[PDB]
Amino acid sequence: PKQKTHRGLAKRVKRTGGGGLKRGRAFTSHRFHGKTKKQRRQLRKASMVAKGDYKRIRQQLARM
Amino acid sequence: ENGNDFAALSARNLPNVSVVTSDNVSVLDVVSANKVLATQTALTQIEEVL
Amino acid sequence: MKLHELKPAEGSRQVRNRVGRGTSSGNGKTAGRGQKGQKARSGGGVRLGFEGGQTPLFRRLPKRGFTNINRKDYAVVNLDTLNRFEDGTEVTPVVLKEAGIVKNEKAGIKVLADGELTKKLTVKAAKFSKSAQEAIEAAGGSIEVI
RNA sequence: GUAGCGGCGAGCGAAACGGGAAGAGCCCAAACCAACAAGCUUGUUGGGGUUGUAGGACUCCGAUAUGGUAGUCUGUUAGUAUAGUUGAAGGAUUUGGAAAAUUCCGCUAAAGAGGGUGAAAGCCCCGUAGACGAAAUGCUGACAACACCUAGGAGGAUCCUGAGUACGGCGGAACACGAGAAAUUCCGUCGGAAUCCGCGGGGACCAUCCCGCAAGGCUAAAUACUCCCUAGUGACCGAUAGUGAACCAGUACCGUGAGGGAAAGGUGAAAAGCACCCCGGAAGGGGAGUGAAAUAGAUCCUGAAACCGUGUGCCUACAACAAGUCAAAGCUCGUUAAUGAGUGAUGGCGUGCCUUUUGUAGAAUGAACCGGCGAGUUACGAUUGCAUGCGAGGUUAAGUCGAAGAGACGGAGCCGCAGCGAAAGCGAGUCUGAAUAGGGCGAAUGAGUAUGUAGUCGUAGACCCGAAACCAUGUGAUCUA
RNA sequence: GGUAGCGGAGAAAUUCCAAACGAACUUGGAGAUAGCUGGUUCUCUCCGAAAUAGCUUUAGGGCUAGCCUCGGAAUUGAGAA
RNA sequence: AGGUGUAGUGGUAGGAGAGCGUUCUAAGGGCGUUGAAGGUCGAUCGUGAGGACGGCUGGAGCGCUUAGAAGUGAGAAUGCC
RNA sequence: GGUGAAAUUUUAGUACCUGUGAAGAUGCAGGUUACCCGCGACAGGACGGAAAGACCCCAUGGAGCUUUACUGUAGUUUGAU
Ligand SMILES: [K+]
Ligand SMILES: [K+]
Ligand SMILES: [K+]
Ligand SMILES: [K+]
Ligand SMILES: [K+]
Ligand SMILES: [K+]
Ligand SMILES: [K+]
Ligand SMILES: [K+]
Ligand SMILES: [K+]
Ligand SMILES: [K+]
Ligand SMILES: [K+]
Ligand SMILES: [K+]
Ligand SMILES: [K+]
Ligand SMILES: [K+]
Ligand SMILES: [K+]
Ligand SMILES: [K+]
Ligand SMILES: [K+]
Ligand SMILES: [K+]
Ligand SMILES: [K+]
Ligand SMILES: [K+]
Ligand SMILES: [K+]
Ligand SMILES: [K+]
Ligand SMILES: [K+]
Ligand SMILES: [K+]
Ligand SMILES: [K+]
Ligand SMILES: [K+]
Ligand SMILES: [K+]
Ligand SMILES: [K+]
Ligand SMILES: [K+]
Ligand SMILES: [Mg+2]
Ligand SMILES: [Mg+2]
Ligand SMILES: [Mg+2]
Ligand SMILES: [Mg+2]
Ligand SMILES: [Mg+2]
Ligand SMILES: [Mg+2]
Ligand SMILES: [Mg+2]
Ligand SMILES: [Mg+2]
Ligand SMILES: [Mg+2]
Ligand SMILES: [Mg+2]
Ligand SMILES: [Mg+2]
Ligand SMILES: [Mg+2]
Ligand SMILES: [Mg+2]
Ligand SMILES: [Mg+2]
Ligand SMILES: [Mg+2]
Ligand SMILES: [Mg+2]
Ligand SMILES: [Mg+2]
Ligand SMILES: [Mg+2]
Ligand SMILES: [Mg+2]
Ligand SMILES: [Mg+2]
Ligand SMILES: [Mg+2]
Ligand SMILES: [Mg+2]
Ligand SMILES: [Mg+2]
Ligand SMILES: [Mg+2]
Ligand SMILES: [Mg+2]
Ligand SMILES: [Mg+2]
Ligand SMILES: [Mg+2]
Ligand SMILES: [Mg+2]
Ligand SMILES: [Mg+2]
Ligand SMILES: [Mg+2]
Ligand SMILES: [Mg+2]
Ligand SMILES: [Mg+2]
Ligand SMILES: [Mg+2]
Ligand SMILES: [Mg+2]
Ligand SMILES: [Mg+2]
Ligand SMILES: [Mg+2]
Ligand SMILES: [Mg+2]
Ligand SMILES: [Mg+2]
Ligand SMILES: [Mg+2]
Ligand SMILES: [Mg+2]
Ligand SMILES: [Mg+2]
Ligand SMILES: [Mg+2]
Ligand SMILES: [Mg+2]
Repeated sequence: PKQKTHRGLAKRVKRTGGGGLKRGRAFTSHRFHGKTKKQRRQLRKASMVAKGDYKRIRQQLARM
Repeated sequence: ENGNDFAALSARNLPNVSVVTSDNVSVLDVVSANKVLATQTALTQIEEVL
Repeated sequence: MKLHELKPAEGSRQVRNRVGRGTSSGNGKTAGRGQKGQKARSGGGVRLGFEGGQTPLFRRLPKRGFTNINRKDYAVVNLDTLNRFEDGTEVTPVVLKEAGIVKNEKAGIKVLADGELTKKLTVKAAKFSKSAQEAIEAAGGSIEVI
């Protein structure tokens, strides 16, 4: 059978032009009183999946 | 060439002969043979196939 | 070639490695699995992305966005690809399909100004980037939205 | 593995379009008409009628044609299945028990597939290619017969077009869709329409537009499967394999029963299976015979190892020895002739193998011994290396023809050639932002794709063996309560 | 002769229900699952660890990193003493 | 093709590389009643897996080369027979 | 005299002391004792045999049992229809 895409991951990451993965940021849902404006501003920005994590999840997104 | 029934019939029983028609010729057919004996019309048909 | 003298191209074919066939092969006994644990077991191992119970990376991250039902994606053609046609050519989605340049036009052909156009053409496409329109007409051609 | 579903977890997972295989369409209910029967309708029969660019009834005219069939033990005919017939061509020589082996010259081939025959046969046999054959019974196809269906056009005043139905509330279920914003389908329960100026759907809902016309039924082909039958095929097995079962196997045997379930093939070319004699009660031997061979004698081809024994070249009765190894006299032998072989007084050194462990000679584990069997595989996908073809391109899938082949056709589709953004969208840029700013991701700064092969992974039992248990049909109160 | 396993029967012991009954037997789901123990078969050559950190219903399991190996790219040579 | 020079060549888990042997397939080239495979013995060859050559046994089949495919290698599983 | 098993078993040419060692050795070290082979007896050792410890701990094992654990549910009951 075909390999299945991990649907939860596919809702959270995007394949970029270089083949990397763009991701959202944790700590961006609530309890914003617990975080400085600097933290909130810089968690507003997207990031990429780290090398160690990418090797762990890459097979789960082969045909995303 | 296609339709040459009697040439095919007379050739096939010889243990050293393999018979094909110009439109059914495979790589294994050719490589097996030491020699290829082709009629003129068979060669023309092959050149139309390829 | 000869059936008694076949030879593959170098490096085209390799010998399979068989584990558990003696110690001197280097994969005897434990067959490369090491000693005990879950990964030594037949069918052993955790599912992809499992971090042994640490909250997995994907659970840590938010879901984002939505997919537009009416989303339209256009087949991109750049000017350097239009240099392949002679001056005065009528470049059409049909012409591009026959040329094999665009096999799938998707929602339509869109022309983009990546390279430099050098031939005069009358280009027909679903959409034109503003720069592509200028380049085509600067070359003395003309564009038409279909 | 997209859209989606999902303690938005694990996982589950479409459909339409596009390309193919195969294709076929039809009958009712109602209006209305006629007949009959009954209590102006109210049933039976026959006619009539069948739908959405609305159809039909009805009223006008006009043709009784022309076409079709998923009808029948209706015959006739052909083919075909179920027995068969025919079917080419070799003799010597050497070896041997035997020739097909060998050598020598020949020959036949629409037959050099295969099997058998005293070893390995195109020409000895059965066959094979080819030609040919059916009293009888099926099966199939035609042809004929017969049966059954098949009317055009114009009119709308009126009538018909499936009700306890559609649909709704409530509770469940099915839809990839877990009640969700949940359309569509269905089941139970209750309520409950319209009807052509009508009704349903286009994923809550409304309007508009578009597409259809439910609550009646039938329908070949393309699809699934093979207990059996016929002819074959295999880089499938070759008796611990292959079916459990090559053999009198679902047998023997076990069990109250359901049920569980074996072992076990081979003399030889031919029995020519040892007349007769001798020892012995016989068994069994020894001769004599048979045979190419009987140390092929039926427990019969080959006949390994463990194990048991007989003979004896060397050693051994003051020695504490994982038992070998290195050094070594003496003795006995003579080879794949090698600075040889066997044995070995005596001397040095020396705590097995495996597993598992920080560490095992271990007083941890495992193996009585010998033999056989016994564990990373395959399919579909992902990905990387290597390889080949082509290259800003690469490539077909199903399918059709074809040897269960290659190949040809097939461009639907898939990957790549453009990215950025949640998205509208813009595009070598784009997003963020008021920003010509900065920054993110991209381009600049190009290589891909098909296939093979190997490494690894994923879904599958997924390297092999092992639970206690769980669930669902059955069988048991001949023991025992 | 009757009662049968989600059960029966029990002067009650978790007692009996065909020589092991806290839940019979048989067949099937079924190759249940087993982060556990055991086993995993030819050879030589090159190189060669770890027994650590972080997180973990985690502690004899796992994951990323560290340490090994193979291949590759490239620089004002970035390593070691 | 080889030669010289320097250096290097313990190893569990494990990575890489290169080979030995088994059965089958294809092609080629061969061996077999003047004795195939198998068995057994020997003082034989190669760096290893392993390979020959003789005698005896045996009585029909089987090597070799190149390539292909594998139910391809056992001493341990309180393994099964 | 006849008949004739079994558990066990890595191979065994199977001493003692003190020591050593995975910390309790017939087998290692040092020393001591001991001619070769049995028979009848005894059990101190072979951490002797038998049973993959039952105690103990562990496994995000199992089963039976309990309840004001959680979530359900047969039954019972109340209303609407
Ligand atoms: K995210
Ligand atoms: K938060
Ligand atoms: K490994
Ligand atoms: K898919
Ligand atoms: K979960
Ligand atoms: K009609
Ligand atoms: K023959
Ligand atoms: K007939
Ligand atoms: K619904
Ligand atoms: K619709
Ligand atoms: K419609
Ligand atoms: K014999
Ligand atoms: K002896
Ligand atoms: K010695
Ligand atoms: K023990
Ligand atoms: K930018
Ligand atoms: K900007
Ligand atoms: K390539
Ligand atoms: K590949
Ligand atoms: K498996
Ligand atoms: K696997
Ligand atoms: K009774
Ligand atoms: K009792
Ligand atoms: K690495
Ligand atoms: K021999
Ligand atoms: K064993
Ligand atoms: K020990
Ligand atoms: K004792
Ligand atoms: K129990
Ligand atoms: Mg928010
Ligand atoms: Mg803070
Ligand atoms: Mg292979
Ligand atoms: Mg190793
Ligand atoms: Mg081993
Ligand atoms: Mg192990
Ligand atoms: Mg461990
Ligand atoms: Mg491990
Ligand atoms: Mg004849
Ligand atoms: Mg002859
Ligand atoms: Mg559902
Ligand atoms: Mg509806
Ligand atoms: Mg309802
Ligand atoms: Mg319409
Ligand atoms: Mg059908
Ligand atoms: Mg059998
Ligand atoms: Mg045998
Ligand atoms: Mg059997
Ligand atoms: Mg003999
Ligand atoms: Mg015999
Ligand atoms: Mg003395
Ligand atoms: Mg002496
Ligand atoms: Mg310990
Ligand atoms: Mg031991
Ligand atoms: Mg001991
Ligand atoms: Mg033991
Ligand atoms: Mg009963
Ligand atoms: Mg009874
Ligand atoms: Mg009690
Ligand atoms: Mg009992
Ligand atoms: Mg199952
Ligand atoms: Mg080293
Ligand atoms: Mg937790
Ligand atoms: Mg060294
Ligand atoms: Mg053989
Ligand atoms: Mg095997
Ligand atoms: Mg054994
Ligand atoms: Mg000590
Ligand atoms: Mg001691
Ligand atoms: Mg010793
Ligand atoms: Mg010592
Ligand atoms: Mg004991
Ligand atoms: Mg235990």
